[PDB]
Parts: sequence; structure tokens; C-alpha cells
Amino acid sequence: TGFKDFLLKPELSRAIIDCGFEHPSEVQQHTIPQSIHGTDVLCQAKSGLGKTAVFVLSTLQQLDPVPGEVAVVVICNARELAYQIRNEYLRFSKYMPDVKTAVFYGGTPISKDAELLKNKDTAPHIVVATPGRLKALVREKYIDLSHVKNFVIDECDKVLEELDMRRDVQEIFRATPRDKQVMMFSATLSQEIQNPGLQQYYIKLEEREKNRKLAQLLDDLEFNQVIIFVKSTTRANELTKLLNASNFPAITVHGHMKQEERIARYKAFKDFEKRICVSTDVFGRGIDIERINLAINYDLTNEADQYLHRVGRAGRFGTKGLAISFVSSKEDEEVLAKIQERFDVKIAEFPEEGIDPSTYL
Amino acid sequence: NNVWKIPTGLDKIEQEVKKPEGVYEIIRQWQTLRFLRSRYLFDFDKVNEKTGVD
Amino acid sequence: VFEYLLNPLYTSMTSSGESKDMATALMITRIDNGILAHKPRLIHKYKTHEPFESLELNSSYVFYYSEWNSNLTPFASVNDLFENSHIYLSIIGPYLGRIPTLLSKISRIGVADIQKNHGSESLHVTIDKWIDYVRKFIFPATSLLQNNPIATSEVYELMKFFPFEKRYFIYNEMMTKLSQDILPLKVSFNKAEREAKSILKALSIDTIAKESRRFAKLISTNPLASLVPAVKQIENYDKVSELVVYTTKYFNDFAYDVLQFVLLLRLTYNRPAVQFDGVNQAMWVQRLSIFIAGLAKNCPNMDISNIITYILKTLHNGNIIAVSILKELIITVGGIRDLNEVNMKQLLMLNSGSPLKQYARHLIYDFRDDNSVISSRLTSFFTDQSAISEIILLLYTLNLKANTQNSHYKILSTRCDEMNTLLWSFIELIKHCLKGKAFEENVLPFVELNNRFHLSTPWTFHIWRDYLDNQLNSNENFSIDELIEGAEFSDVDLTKISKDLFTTFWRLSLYDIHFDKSLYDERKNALSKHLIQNQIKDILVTGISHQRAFKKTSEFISEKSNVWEDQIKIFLQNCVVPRVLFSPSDALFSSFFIFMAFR
Amino acid sequence: LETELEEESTKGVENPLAMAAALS
Amino acid sequence: SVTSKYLQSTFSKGNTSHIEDKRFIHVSSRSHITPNEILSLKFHVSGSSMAYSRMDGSLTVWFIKDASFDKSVEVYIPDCCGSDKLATDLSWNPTSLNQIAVVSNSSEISLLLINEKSLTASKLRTLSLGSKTKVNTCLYDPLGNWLLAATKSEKIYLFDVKKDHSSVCSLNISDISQEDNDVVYSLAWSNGGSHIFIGFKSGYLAILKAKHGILEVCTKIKAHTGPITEIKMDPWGRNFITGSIDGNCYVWNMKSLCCELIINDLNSAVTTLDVCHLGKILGICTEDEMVYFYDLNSGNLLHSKSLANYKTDPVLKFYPDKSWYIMSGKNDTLSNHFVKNEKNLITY
Repeated sequence: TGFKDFLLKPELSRAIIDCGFEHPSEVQQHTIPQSIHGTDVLCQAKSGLGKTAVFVLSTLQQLDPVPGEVAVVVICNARELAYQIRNEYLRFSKYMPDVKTAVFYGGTPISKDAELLKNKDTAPHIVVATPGRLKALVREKYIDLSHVKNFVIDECDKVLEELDMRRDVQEIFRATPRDKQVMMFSATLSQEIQNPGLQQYYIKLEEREKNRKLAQLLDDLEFNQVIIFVKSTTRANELTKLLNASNFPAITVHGHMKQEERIARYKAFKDFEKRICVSTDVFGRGIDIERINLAINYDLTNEADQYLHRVGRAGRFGTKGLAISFVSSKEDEEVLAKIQERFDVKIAEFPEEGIDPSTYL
Repeated sequence: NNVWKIPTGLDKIEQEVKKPEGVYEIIRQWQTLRFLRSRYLFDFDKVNEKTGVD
Repeated sequence: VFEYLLNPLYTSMTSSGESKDMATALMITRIDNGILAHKPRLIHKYKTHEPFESLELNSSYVFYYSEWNSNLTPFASVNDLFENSHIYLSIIGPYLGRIPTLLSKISRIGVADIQKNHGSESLHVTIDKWIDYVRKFIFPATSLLQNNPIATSEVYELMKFFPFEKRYFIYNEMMTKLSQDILPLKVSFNKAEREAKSILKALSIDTIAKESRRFAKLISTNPLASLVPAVKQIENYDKVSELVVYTTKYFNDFAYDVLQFVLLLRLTYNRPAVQFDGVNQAMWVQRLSIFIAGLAKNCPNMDISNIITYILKTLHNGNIIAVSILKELIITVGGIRDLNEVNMKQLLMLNSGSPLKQYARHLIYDFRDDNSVISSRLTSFFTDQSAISEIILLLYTLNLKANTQNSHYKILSTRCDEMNTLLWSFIELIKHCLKGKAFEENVLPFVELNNRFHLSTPWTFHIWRDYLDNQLNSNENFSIDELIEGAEFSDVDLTKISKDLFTTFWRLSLYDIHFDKSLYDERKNALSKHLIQNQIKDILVTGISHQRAFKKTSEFISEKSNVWEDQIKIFLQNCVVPRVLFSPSDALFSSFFIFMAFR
Repeated sequence: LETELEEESTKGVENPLAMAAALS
Repeated sequence: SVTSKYLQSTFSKGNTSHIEDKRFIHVSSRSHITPNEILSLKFHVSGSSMAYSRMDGSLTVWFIKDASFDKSVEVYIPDCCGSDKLATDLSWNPTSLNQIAVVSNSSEISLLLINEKSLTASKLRTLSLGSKTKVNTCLYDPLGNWLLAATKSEKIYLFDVKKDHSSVCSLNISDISQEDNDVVYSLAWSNGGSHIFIGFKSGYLAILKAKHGILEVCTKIKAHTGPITEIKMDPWGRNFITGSIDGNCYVWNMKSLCCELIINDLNSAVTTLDVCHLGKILGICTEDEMVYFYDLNSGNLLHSKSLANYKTDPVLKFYPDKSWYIMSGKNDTLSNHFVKNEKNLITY
């Protein structure tokens, strides 16, 4: 309950506590105390350090709910990110019943957005949106921003570099009261854009023995979850079909596929619904999954940086894990030789007798 | 069998404590203070981040 | 041949002959000329070379040599059953499991034979003799079965009559000496173990619908060799614990007893308790304690009595696993959240009339009210063998020994405070579940508490003030200084201080010293189906009672203040400083009583 | 029979589900 | 292997007819909705009548006179047993050829004699009991000698059907169960009314004696670990089959009362089961929308199918006078099955 040092509302404190937040990161403790007073903020931080929570907690602090009055407007770049920001507003407003939140993005009938804005049961005090749709609503007077007190722009760099996006955000900005709180947040603010423990092993073998070898390894090793890295989409989909045929629940994610199913299977496996997932380097960076304890590199990459990015999916935040790789060609051994010189790590050959299970848990 | 050979009864939990009085010759000061908080509280100005002034 | 030998002895007991007159077939009914007509079915009899009779859809087959049973004489008394078991069963060996029906027949014979003389004095003789028999002939057999729960259910229905010491003897011997050193048993155990691990690798939130049934069958049939891999896998993996506690809903009493056995096994296996690094506790105690709490919460036929005897016993030596299991049991099953972080308004509501208090507790994320039944069950487990007073005294006198250890202060303060909060929460549970006369029966009355064991006065009053206030308010016969008479009050030094002031300070509370009347109105206005049962029966009746209580207490304090530096010194020394360092409510109350009680 | 049974018990045998039922 | 080929032929392109009921033509018109239900469906003993009750309240009865329901008359009737109340169980009274007992989760048991010349179902009599009592299951001794009515808790009544349904006896369920909050889930009669088999929810199974009109507790065995769904009896009278929700299906020997055969391929809960009039094939309808057909003598699977998410709650019943079986279809519509050239298995 570190947010209790923030001196905020108690119901908001409970809504944060039930969200698992216990100790604020550096950027939260450095920005929230001053943003609570209504001052403009321009924030640059490393991605995934809880930059949304800063302004979410700020706007949930400064708001006094007025019926039918929109004071808080957040503008983002995508529809799925808009859905995520409204979900964050919802998980932050569990213990605040009078406040209402809404999201606006393309692909939906504008008349439905209008009627939900006229409805007292859905009249929102917090609106997260894409600049184009909310522009089409203000310019048609479908939404009233004559009382806006809080204006948040996430990923402001792309908002201001793209011409349509900056024009839309400025049309939304000029229809708001000039004496408002203003906040911009982005992980990238270049100079050009009011008083602001991991175990490493390898297998050197030939291709035709891979399919049976994993069928043995995935049989003997004791694991929570397993990830399978491949270099191609066809081989990955084939291996997943065969593995699911092998009484082993497995999912597959890679390119050449519609984004909807990718998000769907990604979220599904995140929730511990199946125990085996296979993917190419599409998830080589950025992914955060805790329960992955055993990784199998079916095919090695071309450069050492990509291999370290792969192994980074295991041992999250300095935790314990196990990694085992396949070597079947000359360049595989070449990259295996180069990784040790760059990363000062002895990737020993995997012994036949097996490793002690407690050495990776 | 061993953990079921331990004697359990009201007669054994008595373990009588030590009387508050402490005779006169940074954890030791902490323990002595915790024990003396009840008897002689007002004679506490003498501590002053030093050895117990008797 | 053995089953034919034993059948007539078996029918004489567990009498099914009176119930034999229900094996008849339905008559063929047909409507002819607009009237019903019944006829019997017609079958014919054929003779074949196959030994087992059958009925293939129109005709019945029988073994031809119809006098094969001429040379054999069935049993007449259970003694003959022993005498011929020693010949036929010692030959069939561990393979008896290939015919489940024999297990059921012998076990029902045993149950009826034990029930026949429940009254007589010689029952322990028959119990010992059947113990030996089940040890030597039946249990090795039932260890061989394959996904057949009901047979094990019968064998355990017989086993239920023994002292649990003997059941643990048989189970442990079967585990250690007879799994090895016997071939078919070893084969079956290895097959079951490999199958259990194979299933355990494939448990998911999505596949539970069938994996749960399969695991339930496999654990119910052959537990004491298929449970240990599961116990380890939940000993050091995160979500398998919740999955197992979900799937306990399905297996029978045998799996329950064996599960409790292996739990005591793991809890007693030789290994280090603290982590290798420093004074931090290891990373399995926590997951195992969570598992045990989930068991006590979900499946209510578990009978974890022996685990509670483990707690009550091993607390004497200060085992960290005992304290941990107790903490997780109290916090998960009971629902008793601590009072570390409480805003002043919640802290105020937390001691008021009933509905305001209930709203406060549901706001602080405390669920003690909804868990009344299971909390009562657990306190009933504690009630037997009279563990309550022993446990309270143990927790208290343990925190002192924890105070006298040597380590870094950064861990000493935290340990002492953690023990203090645990004791407070335990007493909140006890006062919640034991009321009326059961409390005064099993909670070691006041004067003994304070004169024999020398508890510090604040804890004494923290236990007894509610009951004393209740006996004082309604039954106006008795009076304070009489219902608490004889107490030595050891550290108090009652010289140079009015015992009236002493007992008037410690007797009271906050609920009886401060009437806000604003929170009542706020709740009443925010609460405006049947209109929520008419505003919770016009919650305001509690406010009326509260006004009456405030008035009576203020009337008291009037005359008391008419009654009353040395006193000004000792008062702070032994009355307000000890009271304030307690939970917050004691501090707020010392504050309020400092005013409104003096000139 | 004794030796074969004891070996197949202690060591055990991997039942091929999809083993070697494909390549590439 | 003759039975496997017979069942395969019963699942063929032809040899199948849709039972043309109100719901059938309703779906035909609205497809070429929320499916109400089929509360229960129970034949006459002589195999020449059928009755069932949807959730709307209307109970249909057919007078079988043809294979594909060509010349079969149909006495449709509106929501009987009150306008607010709907039927939940019915028994066909093996004594006569027309009477029917119906219960509607209320304190009133309705005896109606269905007529076939007209379409009139005329209420013949109503039986009543204590005001709080809410019975929901009625049964008839297969000889038409006793009638049984049961509540979800704390009431069991037995009437003597011969002497104008004079109330013979009653019993409190708490005397039978002796456990914590048990609710009787399924009842069944023995072949020739001598004993009543009761399956509670806590798992127990009880055998009551009802010889001379005085109920009594004979025995209670801890059969299953979950609620017992169905209890069926073999027509030859040698074993009785128990199916549970924990995924087990056992067959108990009748003379000795001990488990003899177990179905092990099952991995899901059981919603219903039935055994042919020859005591040869056993049909299990599990909870994953799938049916199985096992062999009683050996215990090995001999045919499987898949409901494929059509009419989630299925029903199965084998004719009492031929080897045909009525099975649910796509949207709460019944689907007969036959071979059109084999009245019985023996003829095959």
C-alpha cells in the first residue's frame, strides 16, 4: 500500500490495492505528487514501467463527478490501445461508481456513440478515444467539451508527427477550456518534437531426430509452460498440429495471420489456458510472461542478439529458468561460439543423463 | 513417532518469565528497554542514545 | 473355487437372503382384442465347456460337468475362513486383486463380524485379529487394482474400525518394504506413478473438465503411491495447488486418509526449513500452507484433526511450519484481515452498531461474516482435545522467546510484530465463533490467566472485556471488582492509585465512550428487496441503543470524575501508555478518555 | 518373463503417440 | 458383431423418421428460437403408446400404430395441471390402458384418463396432501399395485392403487438419509414391486422394503462420490445399473449386492441411460453431448456417436416391445430409429 503515502481517496486506494499495485516505480513516485496539483506534465520513460498508471491515478484523484459533464479526455493512436486504456480506467474505477468511462474508435456506428453519449446511464465523465473519431464527434457537436479539465495524450510523439493526428488533436484542444490540466506521455521524445539465474544448454544433432527428441524432452522435464522458437511459420504450424495430435495442448502464433487471432491466442496462453506455445521471432522482443520455466530453441537464429532476446522470455525479472537449444548446421555452431565471447557465458553441451530439476526452479 | 512423543499439557506452558527488576553491573539496549517500559518509564531521559545510565 | 467355497458363509452374515427375493424378470405384456394379457418369457438351457454361466439374449449357457463341486464343503464359521485362507489366499498371493468381488465379500464379512458384538467386552480381540488379517492378505491385493474405486471404498469401510496408528502402520509398511522386494506390486506401483506424472504434466484451466475425472479415479484407486508426485509438484509449483484443491471434490474417504498421511510425511521429512541465504524462510512452507488452507476451506469431509494435533504438539518447540500453517489457516478459512492500514473513518465505523460495522468490514475487504459455517467447523476441530488455552498461551509465551533472540534488528522488529498480529487475529476469531457459555467453558477464566501465568494486563482485558461488559449490562445483579476479584494485577502496583480509576479505564471501550451519530445518518441516507428490508430493519434502533449506552456511561463518568502528580505519573505509566501501544482503537480510546474525564 | 517384466516395470517404455510419424 | 452391424444400420441414410410434433413444424416454419425443454418422456408398458411433456406446459401423447408415425393419432393438449404450473413427471398406470398420473411440482397429483376417439384429456381425479409438501416425482409398481410420490426433501408417500388410492404410508427423508442436507435425485422400482431403490445427492444409495405397505430401511451403501443421476434395472432381473455424475457407470449384481462390471472409457458426467428390452445393449448419454452404446455382457464399447451441439440436453429410451429407440434430434425434436425389417434382435 505505497499509494497510501500519496494521500488519496480511500475507495481509490482499495481499487489500486485490488489491482496488485504495492510499490510504485520511479516514474510514478516522481510524477504523481506534482500532477495531482493540476500541473501540465511531459513524460518520457522506458516502455512498460507503468506510465498509464501515473495519469490514471492523477485523473481519478482530481475528478469530482458532475452528471453529464466531460472533463477528462485521453487521445491515443490505436483502437486496441484505446480499449486497453478504457480497461485501465475500469480497473482503476472499481470503487468509484458515480464516475463513468467510455472509449471511441473507428469501426463503430457514430449514431450508437451519439446515443450512448446522450444516455444518462452511459453519460461519461472520462472519455478515451482516437483523435479522428472524437473529432468527428465534436465537429458534429455529438460531444460537449466546454468543461474539460484534464487532457491526456498518450504516445504524443506519433500524435504530433503525423499531420492528420496533430490536426485532429488540435481541433479537440481548441474546443476545450484553456485553463485545463495538460499531460503528454511517450517513451520516445526526440529534441525535434503551461509551465510543465538462467541455465543455458544446447543439443548438437541432425534435423531428422528433432521431432522425436522433443517428444522425449517434453516428456521427462518437469515444467510449468514451454515455448518453442522456430525460424519459419510453416514448420511452426506443422509442429503445432503434430504436437496437438500428440495429446499435448499447444498453440501457435506467428506472422502471415490476421491480427485478431494473434491477439486472441496470445491473450489465451497468457492466462494459463494451455501449457505449450510455439512462435517465431515475432515475439522475440517485448513479451512478458512469468510462468515460462522451460524453453526449447528448435532452430537457432542468425545473430547473438536475437538469441538473447529469445532467452529473455524466460527468467523474468531475475527469476529461475531452463533453456535448451538445437544445433544442426554450421552457422548454428558459429552463433553458439559467438554468444559466449559477447555474453561471457559457458553454454555447455546438454548431458544425456538429465539435469537436476531443482537447478532451474 | 518422534513428533508424537512430545509432551503436551497445561503444566508445561507455564515457563515463568523473569521479574521486571533488572540488576545494574545496539540490540541489548533494545531488549532491556522493551522489558523496562512498564516499571520505570519516567526514568528514561538518561538513555539518550548511550549505554543505560544506572 | 474360493468364492464358491465362501458364498454360503457370506450369505449367513450381512443377510441378503431376506433380500434375495427380488431377482425376477418382467412379464411380457401384450394388448389383444383390447384387453391386457401377461405371459412369462421363455428361455432354454444349453451346456458348454466354458466355466462361467451367461445369458446370450435368448438362452442360458451352463457348465456341463454339473457335479464339479462335489469334493468341496463350504465354510460354516469365520474360523474356517481363516484356516482355509491360510492355504488358498497365500497361494493366490498379491494377485487377489484380479477378482475384485472377493475383496468386497471378505470385507463385508469383516464389517458384519465386528458389528455383531459391539456390546461385548471381547471386541478388542476380534479387532486385533481382523487387523492382522487385513494386513497380511487383503491390503497387498487392493494395492494392485486398476481404476476401480468401489472396491477400495469397501476395504476402507472395513478399515474404519481400527485405531489410526494401525492404519498408518499398514500404509507406511506397504510404502517402504512391500513396494520393493515384490515383483507384481512393484510393477503396478511404477505404472501408477508414471501415469500420475503423465497426467500431472497436462493440467490446465481449459482441460480440467475431463482431467479432473481421470485424476480422481486414479487417485481414488491407488493413492499411497500416486499421491507423492502430486504432493511434490504442488510443493514447488504455483497453480497446480489451486488445480488440485479444485479436484479434491471427487475422491472417497480412502483418498482422504492417505492424503492426510502423505501431508504429515512431507511435513516431517528431513530437510532444512530456513532458506540457505539467511533468516528468510524457505519457498515451500508457503505453498504447502496455502494448500492446507485450501483443503480446510473447500472439501468439508477431510478430517484434518491429526494435522491440528501436529500444530498443538510442535508449537512447543517453536517450529516455523506450525506458525505458518496457523497464520494461513486463520487468514484463508476464517477471513480475519488485520488492521495495519485503516483510514480514520473506517477505523471509527469498525466499532459501532452492527450494520455500520458490517459495512466497514466489507469495505476493508474482510469476509468473516460470510464464512461462519466453516469457521465454526474449524473451531470445532480445535475444541476437541481442549487445545484453545494451550494455543493462546503458547503463541503468547513464544513471542517473548522470539524477543530474546539475537539477529539484525530489521528482522527482529518485524518478527515480533508479526507474532503479535497473529495472536490478535486468532483471538478475534475465537471471540467470533465461541459465544455464550462455550466461551467461558473453554477459554481459561480470568483470575487463573492473570495470577498463574502472569499475562500482561492489556491482553487479559482484550480477551475478557466484551464478556464482562455483557454480563454487567444485562444481568445487573453482579458488579465489577467482584466478577474480576482476586486478581493480583502484578506489574500494576495498585498502591498510590484508585482501583476505581484502574478498573473504570480498562473495563470500558470506544463504542461506549463516543457517539458520532453522523455516520449513522450518512449510511441511512445512502441506503435510501422491499427497500433493503426497510433500511435493514430501520438500522436506527442500534443508534437509539447507542444513545442510551452513551448516556449511561457519561452518567457514570460524572460521579467518577467527582471522585477523582504521583497519580498523574502512575496513570500515564501503567494505564495510557500500555493502552496506546496496542491496536489503533486502544489509542483512539485513550485519547477520548483523556478528555471528557478530567477537569 | 521375469526379466522382461522387471525391466519394463522399472525402466518403462515410451508409448509413441506421434513419434516418427512425420518429418520437416 | 451382429449387434454392431444392427446399430450401424439403425444410424443409416434411411431407417429413420422425424416425429412430427408441434415443435417440429414450428422449427420447419421458422427455419426453412429458445428451445423450451423436454421435461420427461415415458412409454406405456405394452409398447403401444407414448407420452412426454415440454417446458411450455403442453403434454403430447401418441398412440403408436405405425413405424414412421404415419397413422399414429396424436392427442395434443394445452398446459394441463393449471395454467401457471407445468408438468414434471408422469406414470402410465400399468393396470389399465388409459389412466395417467402427472405431477407438477405442487401439492396436487392429477389422474387423467386420455381418450383416443376424441382429443379430450379429461381430468378424472386430483389427490392432495399437506399444504407445504411439494412432490415432483410419481411412480407405479410394474404390477400396478403401489404408487410412489416423492419430494425434493422430507416426504415420501406410498398409496395403494387397488383400494381407490387410499393413502397407505409415508416417511421422512431425514430418516432414510441421516446425512447433511440430502436431496433425492432419482428413484426406481424393482421388477415386481417388492423394493424401492433411492439415490440421494450426497452419494449414498438406499434400498427400502415396501412388501405389505409399510416402508422400512433395509440397507444403505456408499455407492458413488457424486450425485446419482439415473438408476435402471435389467429386464431379466439379474443386475441393476447405476450411473452417476462423477463419470462412473457400474452394474451391481442383484443376488449379492456387489459391483461386478465397470464402464471405464467414460470421462464425463452422465445425464441419462437406458438398456434394451433384451438386456443386451446399454446406452449412455454423457454430458459432453455424446452418446455411447456398450455391451452389457462384456463391457466393451461397440458404438459411438456425437450430438454435435444440437439440443444440449438429450433423451434416450428403448422400446419396451421392439429393438427401436427414440432419441432427441437437432432442436428439441424427437427422432425415431428402426430398421423396418427387424422387429427384434433375434430375428436379425
